[PDB]
Amino acid sequence: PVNPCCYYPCQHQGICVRFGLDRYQCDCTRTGYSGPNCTIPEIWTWLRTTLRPSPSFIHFLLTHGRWLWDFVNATFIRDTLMRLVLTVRSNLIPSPPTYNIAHDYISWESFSNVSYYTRILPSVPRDCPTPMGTKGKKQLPDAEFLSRRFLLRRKFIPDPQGTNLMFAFFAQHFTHQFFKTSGKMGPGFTKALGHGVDLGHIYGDNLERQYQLRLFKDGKLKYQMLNGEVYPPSVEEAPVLMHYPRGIPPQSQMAVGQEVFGLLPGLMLYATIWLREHNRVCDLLKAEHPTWGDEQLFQTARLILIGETIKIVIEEYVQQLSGYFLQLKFDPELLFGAQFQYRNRIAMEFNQLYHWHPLMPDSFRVGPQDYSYEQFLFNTSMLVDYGVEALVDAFSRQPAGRIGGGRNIDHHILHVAVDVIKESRVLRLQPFNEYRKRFGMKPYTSFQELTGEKEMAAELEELYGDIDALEFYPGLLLEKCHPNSIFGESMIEMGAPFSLKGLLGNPICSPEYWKASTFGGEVGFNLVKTATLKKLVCLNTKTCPYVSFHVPD
Amino acid sequence: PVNPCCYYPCQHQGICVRFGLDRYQCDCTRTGYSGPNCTIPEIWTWLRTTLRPSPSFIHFLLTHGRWLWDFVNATFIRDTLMRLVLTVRSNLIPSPPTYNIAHDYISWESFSNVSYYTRILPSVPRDCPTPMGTKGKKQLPDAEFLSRRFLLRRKFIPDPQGTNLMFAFFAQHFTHQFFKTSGKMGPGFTKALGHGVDLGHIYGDNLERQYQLRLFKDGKLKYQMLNGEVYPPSVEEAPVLMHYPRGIPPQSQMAVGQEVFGLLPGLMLYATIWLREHNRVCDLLKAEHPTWGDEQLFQTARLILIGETIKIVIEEYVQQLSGYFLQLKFDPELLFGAQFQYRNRIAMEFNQLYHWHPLMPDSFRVGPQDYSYEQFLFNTSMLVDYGVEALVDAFSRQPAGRIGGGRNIDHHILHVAVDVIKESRVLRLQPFNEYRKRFGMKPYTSFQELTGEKEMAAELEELYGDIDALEFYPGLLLEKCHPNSIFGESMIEMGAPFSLKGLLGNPICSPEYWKASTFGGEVGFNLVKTATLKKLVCLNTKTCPYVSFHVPD
Ligand SMILES: *[C@@H]1O[C@H](CO)[C@@H](O[C@@H]2O[C@H](CO)[C@@H](O[C@@H]3O[C@H](CO[C@@H]4O[C@H](CO)[C@@H](O)[C@H](O[C@H]5O[C@H](CO)[C@@H](O)[C@H](O)[C@@H]5O)[C@@H]4O)[C@@H](O)[C@H](O)[C@@H]3O)[C@H](O)[C@H]2NC(C)=O)[C@H](O)[C@H]1NC(C)=O
Ligand SMILES: *[C@@H]1O[C@H](CO)[C@@H](O[C@@H]2O[C@H](CO)[C@@H](O[C@@H]3O[C@H](CO[C@@H]4O[C@H](CO)[C@@H](O)[C@H](O[C@H]5O[C@H](CO)[C@@H](O)[C@H](O)[C@@H]5O)[C@@H]4O)[C@@H](O)[C@H](O)[C@@H]3O)[C@H](O)[C@H]2NC(C)=O)[C@H](O)[C@H]1NC(C)=O
Ligand code: COH
Ligand code: COH
Ligand SMILES: *[C@@H]1O[C@H](CO)[C@@H](O[C@@H]2O[C@H](CO)[C@@H](O)[C@H](O)[C@H]2NC(C)=O)[C@H](O)[C@H]1NC(C)=O
Ligand SMILES: *[C@@H]1O[C@H](CO)[C@@H](O[C@@H]2O[C@H](CO)[C@@H](O)[C@H](O)[C@H]2NC(C)=O)[C@H](O)[C@H]1NC(C)=O
Ligand SMILES: *[C@@H]1O[C@H](CO)[C@@H](O[C@H]2O[C@H](CO)[C@@H](O)[C@H](O)[C@H]2NC(C)=O)[C@H](O)[C@H]1NC(C)=O
Ligand SMILES: *[C@@H]1O[C@H](CO)[C@@H](O[C@H]2O[C@H](CO)[C@@H](O)[C@H](O)[C@H]2NC(C)=O)[C@H](O)[C@H]1NC(C)=O
Ligand SMILES: CCCCC/C=C\C/C=C\CCCCCCCC(=O)O
Ligand SMILES: CCCCC/C=C\C/C=C\CCCCCCCC(=O)O
Ligand SMILES: CCCCCCCCO[C@@H]1O[C@H](CO)[C@@H](O)[C@H](O)[C@H]1O
Ligand SMILES: CCCCCCCCO[C@@H]1O[C@H](CO)[C@@H](O)[C@H](O)[C@H]1O
Ligand SMILES: CCCCCCCCO[C@@H]1O[C@H](CO)[C@@H](O)[C@H](O)[C@H]1O
Ligand SMILES: CCCCCCCCO[C@@H]1O[C@H](CO)[C@@H](O)[C@H](O)[C@H]1O
Ligand SMILES: OC[C@H]1O[C@@H](O)[C@H](O)[C@@H](O)[C@@H]1O
Ligand SMILES: OC[C@H]1O[C@@H](O)[C@H](O)[C@@H](O)[C@@H]1O
Repeated sequence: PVNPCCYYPCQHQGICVRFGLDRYQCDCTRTGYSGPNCTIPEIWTWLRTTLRPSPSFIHFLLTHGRWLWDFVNATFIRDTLMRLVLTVRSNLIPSPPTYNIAHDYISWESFSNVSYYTRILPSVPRDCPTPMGTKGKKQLPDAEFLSRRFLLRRKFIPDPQGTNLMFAFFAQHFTHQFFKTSGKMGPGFTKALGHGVDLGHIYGDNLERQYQLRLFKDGKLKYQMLNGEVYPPSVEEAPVLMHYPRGIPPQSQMAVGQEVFGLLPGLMLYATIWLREHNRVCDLLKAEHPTWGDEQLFQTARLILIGETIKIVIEEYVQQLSGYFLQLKFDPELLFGAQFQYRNRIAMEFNQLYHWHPLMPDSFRVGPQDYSYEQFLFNTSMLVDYGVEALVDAFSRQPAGRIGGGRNIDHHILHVAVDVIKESRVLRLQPFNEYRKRFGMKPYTSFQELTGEKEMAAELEELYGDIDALEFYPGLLLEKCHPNSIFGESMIEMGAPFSLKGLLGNPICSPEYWKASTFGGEVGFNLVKTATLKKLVCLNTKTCPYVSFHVPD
Repeated sequence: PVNPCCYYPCQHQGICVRFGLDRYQCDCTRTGYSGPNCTIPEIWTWLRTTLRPSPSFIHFLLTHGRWLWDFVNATFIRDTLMRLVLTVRSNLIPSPPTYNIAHDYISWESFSNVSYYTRILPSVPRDCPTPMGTKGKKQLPDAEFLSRRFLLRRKFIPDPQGTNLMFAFFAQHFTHQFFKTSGKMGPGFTKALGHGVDLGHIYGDNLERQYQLRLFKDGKLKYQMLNGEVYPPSVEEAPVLMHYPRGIPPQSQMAVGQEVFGLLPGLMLYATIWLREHNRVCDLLKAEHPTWGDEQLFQTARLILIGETIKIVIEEYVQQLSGYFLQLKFDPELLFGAQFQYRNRIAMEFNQLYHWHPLMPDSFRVGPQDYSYEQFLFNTSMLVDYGVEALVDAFSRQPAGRIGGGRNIDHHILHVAVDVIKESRVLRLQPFNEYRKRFGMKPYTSFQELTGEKEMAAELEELYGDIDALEFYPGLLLEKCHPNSIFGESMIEMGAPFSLKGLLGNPICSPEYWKASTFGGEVGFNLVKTATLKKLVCLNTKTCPYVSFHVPD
């Protein structure tokens, strides 16, 4: 007897539950609807859903009124929107968290075992007809094929939005503090507990590793002068795990906090920048608090980075991405009047979704030189040869690639893409259209509609046989982008919620923590309140190069 | 130069912070006050603090209007108060949590290292003149002396409030799921992570131990028929740690979830009762969901106990304790309109405070027999010899001891008391009066005032030299009780906040979780909504004995 929940009869976030041998029931509790499948709108929901404009429309206003916006920007109407932006977006992420790779239901285990990534939608029942549930073919497209055929870059397509490489890496770096899938435990698990912006990719993810990195003096971190400039320490001083290739594990084999940060200069660059910051903070703190110990100078300075980070990530990172005229803003107080849980738990869908590998170029331009992946990957001196000033200047100038539209992932890393598709299936993530709903959108009625064109569209149907069958990662990357956008609708509408629920759900953002005493002094609080990419750099370098999340000119 | 924060210059929860070599500053942020030490009430605080009646007064109304209360009880005015009761009481507990045994400031470490118990007030600076800070003698009273002289029971003083032993144990049992100080790590640390009502004293506190206890079939737990009645399994089947004395580790050496539950029949009794429940729940669930696996039948049934527990603990446990005419009530929805964090973290002060050892009798009456501690402690067959029905009936009839008033802890366990006093000092908990403030009360101006009498009072002063110097545990137990109360003012006013913040801050209490689907079915939800002590027993026994949290007649 077919598992009814295989059809996903419940609507609007109604919980599907098997009763007896062949029946089911939806728990439409607090879903705003009632009825067998949560299909009958309560008096207000009805009002709500009739007056609610399309997401497509909002993205429009947000990206057009270049006069009305400068006005809105200069007035309170700004925080109003920001506050609105937040609350509404974050309301879509269950918290306390729901299910994981092991439980398609609420459980104490799911709640407390920080190891499991968490999922938004349950998984595709292990007993459903098709791999996606009801519709599709008894076999999903060969992921190796799908990759090359639709995600493989032909000619490099740059981000119309002007994004650069200085951004591309910051992105990669930044995301690796919460995305750390444990190979040992397998997909659906993570080493990066904490699940947020704890910078456990600087201070490592365990107390020891931290201690191995901590110079237990002046709250500072270990480091080593090369060329007269500051850099991270090598394992010989910072005796901690890494993944540098078997070759020269002594010198140039720097310790950082994120195991894999030796594998690319980009990551290491930032690693250096932050470390040089932390210690910089300590120098400031210690002058304000001579009577202070080490443990303090450390923890306090930490929080000052968990702040600075959350600030730049919002008023600069997401700003660029958005393409909004509305000037996003980070002010924890905007939620002090709302019902918000200051707690996060990274999800698998969020993980998948953030696989923006196509941002990567073809080669890497550094002034006149032009390193190829071979010269770049695992290189180990570019950083010290060239220098932060110079390297940053070089990334802040080379365009990054459009993330959506399809076919723009360089071939070298195209393997990642395939794995995600393979992993997803292991994870048993519901179909693209299913996630469209859960994130307040309408399911696409055809590939022709999904993709703005007709070619891929037609061929994809030939493959999945039914648009519903379509999968998560592929749909996201193969969806048509908003005009001149770095990517399409589904990315923003599924990303921002995960993205903000996580940014603001950081304890330091709570009323309890958001005090100038938590950053010991007013000086600390300001560093947080006035952080900038331009300052995260030029305040830790000899000279001030060009740095931004977008190309100049 | 004396560490200024040694005087506790900041008021109303203002954070004290050292600046330079000899100065300090208070962070009166969101404290309702402003000024050098948070001593100048904002316009409303002033209104608030002038119109706010004394706690002594409230306890009065709550304990007198036996007509107006039956009326309030029969109307909505009930939930209004309940909601009021909650929110206000819970607002006094910082969340996300603040400090721990290692940090007297906010830190990422403090936030995430679930191992550290957390503290409400920072600790007494390791560089202050007196052990308590400013006032007192360079040496605290000899804890062994203090014990015998003021906490040692002379003549057994029963709880005027009518409390019985059926309650005394439930209490002990129940509290040991969140109070588990790790001897290895020392004071200020805990094995019981989760920090709440997760029943990790039934299902143990680690996945393995759980699995060793789990009968991986029908979601049920292992057990063994003795006399035809159900009991927990012995290590031989449930190969898990315990602490039964080196003697007969095979039979009668039952596994439970809480290492130390073999050490007293009382604890084991309850252990049996709950287990017999869980499996009982499973039987109900499995009939409603034949198509269900084991992992589910398990987790679901669990939550149904995390519910039932939180229900009884509130509408019966705290009810008895309170002595209120207001009929306390458990309905998670009452907070769905408030700003509440569904997260808890047990504190050291809460731990200390809950050391209600004087509830314990002199001997233990069981029908005509009358076991003494020697026959009772570590006994190992009383339970199976006598039986749940009978044993419960026997506890529900023997009075428990008044908790406050001083001098009423039986001699056998009087050692615990001394340790707490010794531990506290290791912990460096601020003075009694200091905690009085933090919990919205006025500091006592004399021992004569603390204690309703004159004898102890006079002698205690001779000891501490200054009422301020007075300590936490002693003050709590030596404070005069409200007339006919089981204990005094400070206990309720410091306990309820910790107690409720914890009860309601349970994830299952959130809007997200509080659905009938989380307890799979309506049947589950009702078991939670209608749990009773009388039912936790008589629905898992052959006959229905006398059971209540208070003596009959
Ligand atoms: C978060 O959640 C993950 C799980 O999803 C946790 O990691 C996993 O943890 C489990 C259990 O700790 C582990 O178990 C695997 O299952 C094997 C099966 O074990 C056998 O079958 C039962 C189960 O107990 C027993 O009856 C068997 O008999 C044994 O009984 C004796 C009693 O002392 C044993 O001493 C003797 O060995 C005997 O055989 C037997 O145990 C288990 O044996 C095997 O070790 C295996 O590991 C998973 O492998 C863990 N790993 C993962 C990623 O799944 C993780 O710990 C959780 N995080 C936290 C912090 O809680
Ligand atoms: C919650 O918080 C508690 C701490 O409050 C955690 O438990 C404690 O964890 C610490 C660190 O893991 C542990 O450390 C103790 O300190 C000893 C000092 O170590 C030496 O001094 C420094 C510190 O790293 C090093 O420079 C020394 O040199 C070493 O460097 C080599 C590098 O590989 C080493 O291999 C070699 O040994 C060399 O000596 C040296 O390490 C430490 O050595 C000792 O082991 C000791 O344990 C505490 O003891 C832990 N226990 C407690 C209760 O305090 C707990 O883990 C946290 N919980 C979680 C989950 O995070
Ligand atoms: C938007 C962020 C971002 C960027 C710019 C990026 C850029 C690059 C890059 C360019 C120099 C290379 C060679 C790689 C190479 C890899 N990446 Co990423 N990755 C990124 C986010 C991720 C994530 C997320 C994972 C999955 C594992 C995890 O961390 O949980 C990942 C995994 C991988 C893996 C392991 C297998 C797999 O999961 O498919 C390889 C190899 N990569 N990555
Ligand atoms: C109100 C609950 C309660 C009760 C009724 C109770 C009843 C009894 C009892 C009567 C039969 C005996 C013989 C003991 C004996 C002990 N108890 Co308690 N204890 C209780 C709550 C605690 C707590 C809390 C601790 C501290 C350790 C922990 O669990 O964190 C404790 C600790 C102890 C210790 C270890 C040393 C110490 O911390 O002082 C002994 C021995 N006991 N206890
Ligand atoms: C790693 O990067 C360095 C640059 O820091 C590479 O060396 C440069 O190579 C180019 C041509 O490939 C020369 O024209 C530059 O003069 C070199 N820089 C210097 C002074 O060394 C190096 O080849 C890279 N190694 C790898 C792994 O390919
Ligand atoms: C443990 O408890 C049992 C009761 O279950 C004790 O045995 C009883 O002892 C009394 C007198 O002490 C006798 O009058 C009862 O008849 C006994 N019950 C039976 C039938 O065994 C036993 O003595 C206790 N053991 C310890 C540790 O003292
Ligand atoms: C609720 O969801 C079910 C599940 O798809 C809907 O479908 C069932 O009933 C339909 C009405 O005739 C049939 O077309 C389907 O065969 C049948 N399928 C299943 C899985 O039971 C049901 O109609 C929905 N009800 C509402 C209110 O739309
Ligand atoms: C704020 O707290 C300090 C700390 O006790 C108060 O005391 C300081 O100033 C007093 C005023 O003369 C002196 O009596 C104390 O010697 C001095 N002690 C310290 C620790 O500095 C201070 O007066 C308080 N201010 C207010 C507004 O009451
Ligand atoms: C969990 C830590 C933070 C993780 C997220 C960080 C960056 C996320 C990347 C992209 C987010 C969505 C992109 C579009 C933003 C739209 C903003 C809005 O319209 O609201
Ligand atoms: C953390 C899990 C729950 C821990 C607490 C359980 C029981 C606590 C014991 C006593 C609490 C305070 C006693 C007085 C109650 C007054 C109620 C009120 O006036 O508000
Ligand atoms: C026009 C923008 C007004 C201020 C922000 C309103 C909320 C924006 O945020 C998001 O907008 C999406 C539409 O694109 C909706 O689908 C989301 O539910 C909503 O949270
Ligand atoms: C500010 C102008 C646009 C506002 C309308 C955004 C659409 C409302 O957003 C909806 O809010 C519900 C909250 O009850 C969520 O449960 C829904 O999933 C979400 O789509
Ligand atoms: C008279 C009771 C009215 C309904 C409950 C009001 C809040 C009760 O709760 C508590 O009462 C104490 C007084 O004893 C106060 O000190 C606490 O701050 C308050 O939270
Ligand atoms: C319902 C009748 C009694 C209500 C008055 C209770 C006294 C108010 O309670 C106060 O509330 C503050 C919230 O801003 C807390 O910070 C204080 O610590 C607390 O004592
Ligand atoms: O994208 C769909 C369209 O929705 C409409 O509401 C807007 O006016 C258009 O600007 C937008 O392109
Ligand atoms: O306890 C102090 C006293 O406070 C007064 O407000 C009440 O009317 C008394 O009943 C109470 O005993």
